[PDB]
Amino acid sequence: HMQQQWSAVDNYLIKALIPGDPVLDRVLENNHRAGLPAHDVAANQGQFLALLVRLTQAKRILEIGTLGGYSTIWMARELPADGQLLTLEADAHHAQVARENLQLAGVDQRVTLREGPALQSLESLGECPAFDLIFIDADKPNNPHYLRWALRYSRPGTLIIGDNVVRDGEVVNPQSADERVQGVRQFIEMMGAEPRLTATALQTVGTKGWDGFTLAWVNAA
Amino acid sequence: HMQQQWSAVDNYLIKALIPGDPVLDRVLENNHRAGLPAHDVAANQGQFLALLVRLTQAKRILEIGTLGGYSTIWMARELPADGQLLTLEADAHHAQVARENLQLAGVDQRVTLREGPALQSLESLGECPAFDLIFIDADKPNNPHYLRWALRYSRPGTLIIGDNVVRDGEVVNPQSADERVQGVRQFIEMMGAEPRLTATALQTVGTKGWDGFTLAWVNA
Repeated sequence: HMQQQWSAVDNYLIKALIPGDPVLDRVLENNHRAGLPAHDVAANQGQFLALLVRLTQAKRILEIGTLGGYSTIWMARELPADGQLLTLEADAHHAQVARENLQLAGVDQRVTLREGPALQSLESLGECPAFDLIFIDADKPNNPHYLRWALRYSRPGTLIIGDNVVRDGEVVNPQSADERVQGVRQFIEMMGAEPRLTATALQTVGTKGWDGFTLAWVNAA
Repeated sequence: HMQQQWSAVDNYLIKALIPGDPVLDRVLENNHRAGLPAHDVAANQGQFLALLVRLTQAKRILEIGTLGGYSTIWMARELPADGQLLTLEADAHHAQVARENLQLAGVDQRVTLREGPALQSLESLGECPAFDLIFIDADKPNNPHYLRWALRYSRPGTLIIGDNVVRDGEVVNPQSADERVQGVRQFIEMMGAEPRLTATALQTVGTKGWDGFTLAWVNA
């Protein structure tokens, strides 16, 4: 009932505002063909991320959770010639598919894909310069750990985005047995209690159903 | 059922993320006392607008549709010392409540409120500098005209925000009798046709129910 309406509105809005893109179409076709979980963002969400790159004037982006590289491509296209996007993927099959999509989209020079446990990769960064934009959407149970590393590699004005935080409403459940819910709640609470962050969250609907995301600006200490 | 879930999720997120603000509470209470239509953004939406001010590093903001000044305050608090927010409000009663609220919140010095028909005010500006952020949430029938003016007073990198574009699903109707819906449709289709804009839109839910907004970056 509500879903058909959300989809209809998304269809109208997306067709009106966002131009057709042959390479992005092919990226999504590749993901489905490879049998990946369909966790790709909707086109309007991708364009939103691209606008966040423009707004931050990002030259350095960190993405936690590559999947097939759909979000990666939306962001990476907006980087300057000397820009870099580091993206982390644990799954070998996802990394393989993502590598192919990065090449197809012509962003494989700007993007560095590090395959392995995301935390292992984060622990190995060493004296890395701060990132300008950080996108978090991997294994939810470890969300609070990702936030800690995000803060470590931030500067004043860095934007941190946390996707998929609503969990079909279960985010409000303080006694959930779901580690993904526990991780998201720890993440949100950590964020709210951190003076170095000014944060908000928006619930969204559309073709991908009911969900939401956090957006946090890093304050000067 | 769905609404109660959206409300519970909003209540959780807002309480977790956004510090209590007795002054903003009072602004909202003032709006209700004056009998204003309850069209104020939710607190998470207000904080979003405030982050957009930080992201654009805005020094000049244009808001079309003041109401009680609730969103005006969220934005104006983020302006630097040399910052200015121009807000346009056609309703005399609304303008008076808004002035009171801006003064209460201690931001009136950062805000110029121009009372009168918005289009007339926009016609009056002449050769002023561009705005860094532009927020459109007034009379929907006039949206297409507001966008033309917004473009006129833009620079490359200006962000244009159009709030309340979903019209509870009726935005999809190719032939509705509502002037608000047809205004929003012309606005969206005008936005999509303009190569000087890179636009998107997001549908939102929460305590204010189902709605959505557009976000457009002005190209060089």
